[PDB]
Amino acid sequence: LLEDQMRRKLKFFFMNPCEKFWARGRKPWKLAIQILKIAMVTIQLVLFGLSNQMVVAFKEENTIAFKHLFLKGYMDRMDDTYAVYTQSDVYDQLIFAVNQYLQLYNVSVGNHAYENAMAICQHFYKRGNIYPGNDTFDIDPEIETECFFVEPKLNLTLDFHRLLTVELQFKLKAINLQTVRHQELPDCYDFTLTITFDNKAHSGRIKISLDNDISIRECKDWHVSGSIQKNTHYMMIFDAFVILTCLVSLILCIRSVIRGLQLQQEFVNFFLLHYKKEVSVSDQMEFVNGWYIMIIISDILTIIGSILKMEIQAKSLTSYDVCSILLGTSTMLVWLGVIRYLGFFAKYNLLILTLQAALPNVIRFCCCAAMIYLGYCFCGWIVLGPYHDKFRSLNMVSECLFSLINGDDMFATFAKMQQKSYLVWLFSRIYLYSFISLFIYMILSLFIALITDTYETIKQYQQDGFPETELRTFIS
Amino acid sequence: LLEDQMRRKLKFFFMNPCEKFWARGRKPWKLAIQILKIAMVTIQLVLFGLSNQMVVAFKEENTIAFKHLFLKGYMDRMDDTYAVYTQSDVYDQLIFAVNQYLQLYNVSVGNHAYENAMAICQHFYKRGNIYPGNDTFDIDPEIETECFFVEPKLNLTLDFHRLLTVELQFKLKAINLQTVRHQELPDCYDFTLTITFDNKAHSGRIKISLDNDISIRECKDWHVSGSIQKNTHYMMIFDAFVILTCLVSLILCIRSVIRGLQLQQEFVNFFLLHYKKEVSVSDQMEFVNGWYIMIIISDILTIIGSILKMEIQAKSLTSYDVCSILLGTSTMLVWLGVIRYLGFFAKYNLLILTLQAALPNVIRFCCCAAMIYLGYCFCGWIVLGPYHDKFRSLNMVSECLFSLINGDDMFATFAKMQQKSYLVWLFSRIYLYSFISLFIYMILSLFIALITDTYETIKQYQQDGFPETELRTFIS
Amino acid sequence: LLEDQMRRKLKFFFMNPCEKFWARGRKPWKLAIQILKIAMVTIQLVLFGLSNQMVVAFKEENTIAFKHLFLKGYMDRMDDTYAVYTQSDVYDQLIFAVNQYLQLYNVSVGNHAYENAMAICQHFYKRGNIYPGNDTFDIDPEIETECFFVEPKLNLTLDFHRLLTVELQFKLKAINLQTVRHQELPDCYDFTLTITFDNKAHSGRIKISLDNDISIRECKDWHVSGSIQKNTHYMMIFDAFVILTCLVSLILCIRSVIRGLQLQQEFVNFFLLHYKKEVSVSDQMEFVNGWYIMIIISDILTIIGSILKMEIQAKSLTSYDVCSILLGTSTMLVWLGVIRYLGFFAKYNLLILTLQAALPNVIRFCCCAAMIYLGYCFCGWIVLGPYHDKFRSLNMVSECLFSLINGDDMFATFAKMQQKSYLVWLFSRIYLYSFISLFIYMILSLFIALITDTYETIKQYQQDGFPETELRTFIS
Amino acid sequence: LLEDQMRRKLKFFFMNPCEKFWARGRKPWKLAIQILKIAMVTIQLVLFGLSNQMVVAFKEENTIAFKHLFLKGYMDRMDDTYAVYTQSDVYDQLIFAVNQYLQLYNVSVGNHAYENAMAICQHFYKRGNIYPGNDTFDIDPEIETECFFVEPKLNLTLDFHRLLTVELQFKLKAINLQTVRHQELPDCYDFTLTITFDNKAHSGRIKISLDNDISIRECKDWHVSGSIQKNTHYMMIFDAFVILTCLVSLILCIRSVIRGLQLQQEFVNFFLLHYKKEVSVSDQMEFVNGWYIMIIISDILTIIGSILKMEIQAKSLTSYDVCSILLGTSTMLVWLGVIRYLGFFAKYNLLILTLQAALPNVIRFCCCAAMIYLGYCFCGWIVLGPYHDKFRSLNMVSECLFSLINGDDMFATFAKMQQKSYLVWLFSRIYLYSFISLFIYMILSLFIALITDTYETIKQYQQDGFPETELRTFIS
Ligand SMILES: *[C@@H]1O[C@H](CO)[C@@H](O)[C@H](O)[C@H]1NC(C)=O
Ligand SMILES: *[C@@H]1O[C@H](CO)[C@@H](O)[C@H](O)[C@H]1NC(C)=O
Ligand SMILES: *[C@@H]1O[C@H](CO)[C@@H](O)[C@H](O)[C@H]1NC(C)=O
Ligand SMILES: *[C@@H]1O[C@H](CO)[C@@H](O)[C@H](O)[C@H]1NC(C)=O
Ligand SMILES: *[C@@H]1O[C@H](CO)[C@@H](O)[C@H](O)[C@H]1NC(C)=O
Ligand SMILES: *[C@@H]1O[C@H](CO)[C@@H](O)[C@H](O)[C@H]1NC(C)=O
Ligand SMILES: *[C@@H]1O[C@H](CO)[C@@H](O)[C@H](O)[C@H]1NC(C)=O
Ligand SMILES: *[C@@H]1O[C@H](CO)[C@@H](O)[C@H](O)[C@H]1NC(C)=O
Repeated sequence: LLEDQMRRKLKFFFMNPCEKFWARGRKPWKLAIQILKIAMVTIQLVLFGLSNQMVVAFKEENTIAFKHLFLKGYMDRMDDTYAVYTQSDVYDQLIFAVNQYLQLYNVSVGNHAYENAMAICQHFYKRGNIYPGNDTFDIDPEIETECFFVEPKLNLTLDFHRLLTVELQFKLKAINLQTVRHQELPDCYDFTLTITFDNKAHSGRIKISLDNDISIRECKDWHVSGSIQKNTHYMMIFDAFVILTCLVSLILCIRSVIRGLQLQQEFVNFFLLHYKKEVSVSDQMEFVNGWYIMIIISDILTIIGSILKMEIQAKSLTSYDVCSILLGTSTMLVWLGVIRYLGFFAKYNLLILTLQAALPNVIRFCCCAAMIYLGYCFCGWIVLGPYHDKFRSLNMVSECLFSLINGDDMFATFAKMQQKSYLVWLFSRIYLYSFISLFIYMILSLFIALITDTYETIKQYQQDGFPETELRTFIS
Repeated sequence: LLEDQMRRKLKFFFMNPCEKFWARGRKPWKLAIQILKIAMVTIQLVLFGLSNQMVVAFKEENTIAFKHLFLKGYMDRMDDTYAVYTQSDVYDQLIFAVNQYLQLYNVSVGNHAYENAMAICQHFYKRGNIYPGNDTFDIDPEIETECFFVEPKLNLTLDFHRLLTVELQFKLKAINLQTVRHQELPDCYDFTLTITFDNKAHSGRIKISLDNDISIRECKDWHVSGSIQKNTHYMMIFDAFVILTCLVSLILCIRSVIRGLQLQQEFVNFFLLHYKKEVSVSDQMEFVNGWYIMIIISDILTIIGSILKMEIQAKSLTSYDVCSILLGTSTMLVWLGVIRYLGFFAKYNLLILTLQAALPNVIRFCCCAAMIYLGYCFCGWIVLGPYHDKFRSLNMVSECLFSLINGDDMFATFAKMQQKSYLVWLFSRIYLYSFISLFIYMILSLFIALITDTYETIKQYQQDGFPETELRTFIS
Repeated sequence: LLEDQMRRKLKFFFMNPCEKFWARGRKPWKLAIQILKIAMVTIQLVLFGLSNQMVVAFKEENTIAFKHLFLKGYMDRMDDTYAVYTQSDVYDQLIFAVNQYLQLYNVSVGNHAYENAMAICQHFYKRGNIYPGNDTFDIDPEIETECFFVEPKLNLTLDFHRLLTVELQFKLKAINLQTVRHQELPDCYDFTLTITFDNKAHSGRIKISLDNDISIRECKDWHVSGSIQKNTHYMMIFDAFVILTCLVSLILCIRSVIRGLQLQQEFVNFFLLHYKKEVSVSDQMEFVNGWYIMIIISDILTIIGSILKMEIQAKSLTSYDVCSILLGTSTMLVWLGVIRYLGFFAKYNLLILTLQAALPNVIRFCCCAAMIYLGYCFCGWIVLGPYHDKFRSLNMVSECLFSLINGDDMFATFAKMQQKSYLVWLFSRIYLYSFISLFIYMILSLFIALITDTYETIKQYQQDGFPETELRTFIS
Repeated sequence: LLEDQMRRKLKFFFMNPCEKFWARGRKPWKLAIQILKIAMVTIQLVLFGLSNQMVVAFKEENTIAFKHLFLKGYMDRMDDTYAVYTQSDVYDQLIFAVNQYLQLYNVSVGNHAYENAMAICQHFYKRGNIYPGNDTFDIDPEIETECFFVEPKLNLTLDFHRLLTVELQFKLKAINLQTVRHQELPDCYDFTLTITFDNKAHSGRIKISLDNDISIRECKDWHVSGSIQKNTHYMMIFDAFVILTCLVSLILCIRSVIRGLQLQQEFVNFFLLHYKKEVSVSDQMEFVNGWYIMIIISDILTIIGSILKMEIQAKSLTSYDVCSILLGTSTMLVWLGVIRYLGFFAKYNLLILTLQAALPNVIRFCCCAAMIYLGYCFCGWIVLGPYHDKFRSLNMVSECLFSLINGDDMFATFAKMQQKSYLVWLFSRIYLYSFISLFIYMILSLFIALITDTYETIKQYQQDGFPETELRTFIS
């Protein structure tokens, strides 16, 4: 009958292993292109990560060597957050830094060379008038930058209370030999340096640092072993081929989505002429694969990630952030997607059967426990903020109470109180003993017991059929 | 009948979602004022926390800049607990500190200025006579403070064995620009400084520190951008409106408490004329809402917290401790109170059904395990106190054995023993191996198994009715 | 009958709450003396701990002040394990230390004074002959100490390869004011100092340290506030009273032990004339209380602990180690013993019902898992000993694998490898990934599941009687 | 019948306690040689570990003393990874190191003496031409080492951009007295030193270190206490005896393997003539003991380990790595093997019954969760690599996410972000909050619930027989 026709095509709509569906009758390979996609996407991501990692290593080493070249009294391994608290000391610092830049060729071991320029920016208030003795001040809140230019020993005067910030900016060129000679990547390193003196807090605490922005290019004229060389970028082609595969498994699985859609309304509309039932929810959910949706999303993300890696390599800005985040989140979703093809073996379906059956319940529970958490987190923030080093911004408080839910860095917290206000110090102890002894044992063990319970129920589903659907009664 | 009348009003006394009670017949909004309360109380607490946080940031920066201005050989990032062990060194220190205060205008970068005064307090024993060679001493235990006053290089003599303490006290005024210009808060900073030399232990170990007390005020005459300004405090009004809302949800829920009270004796006294049973416990407990009690408590605490924030802002002492603790504990209870309105959805009641059904049992268990804990904690204190850095005061021992219950900072503990007394060193290892291997696995896993078990029982309550009460038999 | 007579006295042999036994007919108080014992023993232990703690605090402060007085280039907070690697440096060190001792009165802030003496011990080999160039050495392994005595600048010659060790020994007297004036404790502090130079390893690494031995006495002639004083030790009397109470609850509970014994053979021998069964095990176990045994043991330990605290206070050696360990382990057992009297309430018996029913099974399991642990611990020791900072002695390896069972200091371990030998470095990672991923999840979760299971079974015992004993069938 | 004959010999093939098999009729001892093996193998491994440990202690002390003798400005306890950033500083360093080697006899405390030689290796590029100003470079990538030899103050010129590395190599002989005099081990210590200056990264960051290779020998002419001595190595004989025992328990258990094999085909082939069933899997698995296999493997490994310890001691290279790994993994397997003889008691079989019944399921589960883990680990690597100190190489990322699964070093991770790129900084927080809150609670609690469940099933196996095998139906 009509019934048996439509249900008969349906029976092989749903054959879960594509091995099992093809087992009916022969179809040319699709799944092979998805395995190819995995191998591609991850080979791209690895080949990317290694290169980027070498460039980062070089920027790290160089910015360290700079920290010791241009910061007076940087301890020859490392010091950090170094600040100068007397105005004679700020003057001595400035004089030193500039004198190092001008004497850089005698001083430095590195191949650092100038570009063919030291910009001294001084940002002070338009009309600064401050008299803490009178307990009165008068200001116009503009910023006027009186600048300098130094060429490869000056005179300067800085009225300090007027002074908002200072800066030193000089370009330096470095050539990286190992990376260029061994492999083909751009090996010219332009370095912009900014030595900034934050007076913004106006605490009398002059804060110094050294910022490094590294813009890559290629050496125009380049000779290896007496010959000449030009870097051939094959990864340029490789990105392309990965966009191709990813596009194909975009399309094929889009058709796999919409075909099933039209079979879903085909099914439900069929169902009225005969049995006249609905399940607008159950078997619309059923036909949507939901793993195909993931393949499509990680596909889109891999396309845009690859394109951005391609422009970012060609035009060669090398900021890399928004490209890395995409091309990473994609491979995360792809490798996640491999679980289905583990599942075709059928000895592993439990993690994504119960992880899907656990979520509808946990989400409810999680919400209700999140109310407690917030109400806890605020009070921790304010009451503990003046004193405890960890509770300062609201977020850090979130990483404390999340660290402590998981029982990590505990005794640190009890011992980092300042003890200065006995009342508050004691409060913190009621706070932490409370939170730990509630949100670990009670709430956590309730949550974990919830998931394990769900695992029991899905276990005996795996043992005795499943919840019976009109579909799976009707396909059988 | 009479029965059906009283029970009939009762049926809608208990309609749990106020949505569900109003579902009967229309009532004007109350619950809306409770949601308004939440939004208020937390907006107050956040707007408070941010301001207080900025004031703390400024005090931190400044007291650091002071630590480096007035303490000889403070390493230009930080050193801590710095102490001077030769009397020549104490003299050099004092001379330095005073000389910095008098030269402060040449030295400092900050806008620190004097107030229109250096108080040198020297606290020595009345009749000090000490002769450790004779193994004999004679003292009269009074304290006589021979003081100084310095005005913007002295002669001083300190007999050291007589000397109990020393101090230097000088006011310094600092103006904070960023906070005043960007937002309206008091921006005058009075600083009292106390440089204290503890000889109290008389170990030959002279301990130094720098204490900072910051009293806020407002700049009398103040001009921004060529104009004049006066800070308008709207948060003054905001505190008021929050006291109002909080008072209203105090009153309305008090009536909600007592109304149910008179219905509880109305119910139980009714019950004698007919069925002649009691449940003096069960359904007196039932009528008291217990969530209304919380709303009332967090309400009181929010009232007093707000008033204290208001006086503390107006009169402007700015100690802030007892205000912060209240206004925090309140918002903690309020956000906790949100769980009920999550519960009206009815997919979340499990956490506060089982968290209430778990407490009567756990409390018993907890008590019995607390006996073990104390008996463990004392022996740890004394036997381990001379040697292990962590076990010193009794409390710290409490935070060790609580840290170790939760398995945090373990190898630290085994490695911090002093090994000097082999017998005791070995004892500590029997101690810790024992405690960990008992109080984690055995007692903890028993406790967690208790709560999870309770969760099972309340789960199948959620599945099949509840324990049957004469009330809920009688309302049905 | 005879049966009913003996069983009739037995029925009140076993009345578990002594409240419940006295409920029969009146008996004078015993249990009151046990509560008195608890209050005593712990008040003794606390009053002890505080005093000892103050003496430790003073020794700590003083030995620090010494470390900075007599060790050249001790950084004015702390340095640790400081060693001198050139012979010119050792000479300069020695000269400095001695010069400080002789100039101590100008130098020190403290009240340290000599006793009415600097002993320079030099331990060198009898016949030292060493020639690492010839790859040949000749020695006679004796120790001959050529000593000195210095009186308040020398000439010295040390042949270094012959030199085994050096030492400086000088007594210094310190008077502690706060403790004597505020409370009555001995306040004379004799200090023996030993500055030792370990050359024993003969690595060219000369290791220095400062050892402190503090012998207490009382100031002979002592005047407070113009009057005279002698410290009255009431704690001397207090120790006595505690020995008394402890002795009484020794005796009374010994009789409680042997009475039940003679009722146990009385019972079992009775049982042959009639029913002719044995339970040589079950109801010999039953009559022995097992809590009385604890009271007796903690009693003995409290007696000896108190006596040793009394001699150690009177004769006043003040080593304190073997006294502290006893008097601590006792109070640990006593406070543990309080659980029974919590149990008389009868809402708490579960922890010591199931903790006793869990032990016979766990002990078996524990043994079998200990085999795995040892076999793991050895291989960790040897294979990882040359490289990983943590695995060195066998014991430390035991505290690593115990730290890691409990999941504490993990990333530290993976990051502390030396990476020098790639093969071994990789081995350590198979080692740790293996051990963690076996001995946590598998073995630990098996153990914890064992205890929780036992808790289930004892729960439904608490619900439906118990295992039925011929006794408890026969007393009923 | 034939059936009863073969099954009758079989009944005592399988008697699990060899005590229980011998209980039939007397057999001479085998198991005694296995207990002897355990005692041997571990006594060898301990006696080895101690010796090796003393040699390591001496190398550690000496290489430290060297770090302070030859590295300018090594802080007299320790500094680490010390690097020199100006070419004047590199020159001063070199001059210092060499001057220390030549003056070593005045300088050092140790008995270090030369061997009867300072090799200065300088590795520079063949044709170095570098011009970072032109953004052009030309190189021929060879390495040409222009060397020196110094004999107990030079002139040197190093063109720095050409310079790849530098080195200083000098032998030093040290005699260790304590080890030779107290026990018989080789006590001559040859030290090769390499002071290496890595310029390889060409960051301007010249990295220095001190490498130590220690080759042991024996002192040719050696006299103790006026007499003469030659070290008698009895451990040479001891290794032999252990190889013997290990070989015997190799052979005997090989026969125990193959005998059971021929009884397995004897059994299955027998089974066709009568009942005609197979179980090619079940009872081929059954006859293979699987514990004998372990004894054989740990036996092989102990043989090769012992032989390598013997050659490595005689020829005396003392690299020790591949010997230690073997001789360790063996004793790990042996002590593991002890569990069976614990099992003969029969109160402990549960751990290796359920640990074997848990593995077939977990392995499936573990695989599927490993897919998630990898896909997570890559994205963590790349997206977090530029910034987070922990995520750098892929492996370290593996030890982060394994550290965090187990909840160790958490707050460290949230606080080690660089915050420089707000987008990425926020990403890391979605990353970590996600991973922790999925891979701990959900996946971990699922895994642990799996093992505990398996423990339940094997528990009630222990209670009611086992899965019934035609064998154990047929032997009965
Ligand atoms: C380095 O200093 C010398 C003088 O000491 C000078 O002759 C030389 O030009 C300086 N280096 C450079 C690159 O100018
Ligand atoms: C107050 O302001 C006036 C400028 O009108 C200035 O001359 C005077 O010095 C100020 N007072 C102090 C204490 O600095
Ligand atoms: C700073 O020192 C100079 C002398 O070097 C003196 O003239 C000046 O008055 C000092 N500063 C102040 C604020 O007095
Ligand atoms: C003992 O006290 C007397 C004062 O009566 C003093 O002169 C003498 O120096 C003291 N002894 C010592 C050793 O200081
Ligand atoms: C301290 O040194 C001075 C000389 O500078 C000397 O007169 C005095 O006696 C010394 N102190 C003591 C206690 O001898
Ligand atoms: C070897 O020993 C002799 C003493 O007999 C000594 O003179 C000679 O210097 C030694 N050799 C070396 C290299 O020190
Ligand atoms: C140590 O230096 C002195 C000169 O101060 C010299 O005579 C002696 O020979 C040096 N040591 C050695 C072992 O040469
Ligand atoms: C470019 O290279 C030439 C060598 O042909 C050299 O003379 C010139 O100085 C280089 N330019 C710079 C800026 O160093």
